[PDB]
Amino acid sequence: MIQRTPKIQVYSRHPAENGKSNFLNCYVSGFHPSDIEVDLLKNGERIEKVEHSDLSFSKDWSFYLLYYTEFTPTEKDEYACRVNHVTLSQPKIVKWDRDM
Amino acid sequence: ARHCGHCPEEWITYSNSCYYIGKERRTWEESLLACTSKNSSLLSIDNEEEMKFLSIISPSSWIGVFRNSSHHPWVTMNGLAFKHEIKAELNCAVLQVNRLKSAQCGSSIIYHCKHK
Amino acid sequence: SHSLKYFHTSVSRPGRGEPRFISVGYVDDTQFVRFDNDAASPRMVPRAPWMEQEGSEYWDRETRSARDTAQIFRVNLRTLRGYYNQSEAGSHTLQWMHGCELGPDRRFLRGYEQFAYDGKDYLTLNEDLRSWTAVDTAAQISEQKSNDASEAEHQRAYLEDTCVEWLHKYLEKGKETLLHLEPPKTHVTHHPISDHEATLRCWALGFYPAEITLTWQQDGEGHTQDTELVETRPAGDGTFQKWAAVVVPSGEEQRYTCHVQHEGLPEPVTLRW
Amino acid sequence: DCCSCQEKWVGYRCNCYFISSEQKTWNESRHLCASQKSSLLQLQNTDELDFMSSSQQFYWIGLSYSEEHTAWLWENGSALSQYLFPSFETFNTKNCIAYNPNGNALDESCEDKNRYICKQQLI
Amino acid sequence: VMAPRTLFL
Repeated sequence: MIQRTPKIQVYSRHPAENGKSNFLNCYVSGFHPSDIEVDLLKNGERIEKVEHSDLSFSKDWSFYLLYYTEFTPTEKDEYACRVNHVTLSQPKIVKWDRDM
Repeated sequence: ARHCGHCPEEWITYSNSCYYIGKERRTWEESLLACTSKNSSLLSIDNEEEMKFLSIISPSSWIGVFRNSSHHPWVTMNGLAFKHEIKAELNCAVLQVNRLKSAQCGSSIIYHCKHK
Repeated sequence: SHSLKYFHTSVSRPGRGEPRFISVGYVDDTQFVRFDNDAASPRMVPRAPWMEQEGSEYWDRETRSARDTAQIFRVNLRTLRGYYNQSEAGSHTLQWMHGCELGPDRRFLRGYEQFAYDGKDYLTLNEDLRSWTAVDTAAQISEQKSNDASEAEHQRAYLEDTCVEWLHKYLEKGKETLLHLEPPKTHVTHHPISDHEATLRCWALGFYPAEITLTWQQDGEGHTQDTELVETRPAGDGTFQKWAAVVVPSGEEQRYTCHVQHEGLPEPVTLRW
Repeated sequence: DCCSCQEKWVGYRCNCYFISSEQKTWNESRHLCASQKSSLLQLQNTDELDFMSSSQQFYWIGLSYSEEHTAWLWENGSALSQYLFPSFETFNTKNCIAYNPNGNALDESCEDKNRYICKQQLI
Repeated sequence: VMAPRTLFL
């Protein structure tokens, strides 16, 4: 039974411009099986009412999802992506960087 | 094990006419002769509702409709002109999931027989 | 060139009986319909603004299809758990995908279709669309029970007929968006690592379709290396984003160039900083 | 007789079947079959819907769980062969069964909408 | 529109 490992990217929809309203994405992909847990984080806070794309998969049978929430960046607010999956010895957190 | 008297033994009857669900794959010509060996005609498509029935029993099947050259008129077995629509070097008509299509007269496909 | 791709996923759940079944339909790189037998609406819904003008006639038929496919899969999962002599306790995954590609000329170019069990290739539809070929020395069973039954046909017919005709039906319905090319908003940034090295990160934003390229070269010419390239990610507004960076000995920044290749571009762009 | 079989009904082995396309629940189909003066399909062997073995739909049959006998029973009281559906063991007793001409059975909610098959005997 | 018929593996 194949088990692949999520590939995580945390970013914003439009260039991050302090104060203005944007969007926070977390794009996990190339993982298998389908059961994955994803949370968006405001300073360690689980952001509630985060929605997510419809479960599709790519040419090699691996899955991909888009988690996302409307949000407004600041020079004091830190954001991140906590991802748990059956192939992770423990939840993997990738912090948001507006340069990547 | 009693069965209908008008129609052959393991045949099924639907609307005044008897049917034989092929389950064997054969070329249009082979089917034509087969159906004749079984003292009947190849599958003709009376109604566009007899077709919603047929499409529930079997997915695809040859039918009594063909063309000579890749362009003469589509003709029923009665030499008559066909009065339904239908989708290269293809010249025999098949029924595929409640639609009438053009196929290769040499292809092996399922065939059904039919009576009056 | 365009495409109508569908992706079907059925995951089994030992606990709550009925396995979950999800379907998504993509034209090109735009999703328009989805089905999820585990939502508020156990039917097919639109996921694109240009589908919200279809009637019961279509939304019904497609649900008929989805729901019926899902029952076939509930069976199949069992059927397979059998072949692979599997724990009835475990949870397993059946996947199916098919699609038709139109040539530049607007007419059918090629079609594909294949099944997968637990992330592994199970059954594939031959290029010539006339027969099925097993992959696992255990899908051989499903092979000859599909070649015999001759499903190859109604399938070969979907791809060439229905699928193609419908793709066109969709491209017309969603004309304004599906067809409009959106080139990338390219631009380079500078990112010092130490006193000695700096990162040149070439961006490409808000573009569609998702195929692109991004390449670094410099003084001298082609290639360089010590490069990073990230998976083309979705923005969420239907467009995409990708970036390619490279590390550079300080001061030399203006040796390097970034070559963006996209279909939305007249011809390849080049950036410097 | 043996050649009645209404119209839009199909006859086979001297019985009159009615494969529906219309989709209703179980108790609904049960009653519909009654009005037409026939029964919700009751299987002898898997070779009964032989003529339809190329089908991929699932049709409501007349199987249900008997609180009383702690057994799955046909609507006619007779018991379910241990063979017909080999997994009957794992059917949820709160569900009704839906059959597929191939030979495959699924236990779904007595509420879920499904296609049905009506049968008229003639002996 | 998704393929009408699937496959019984």
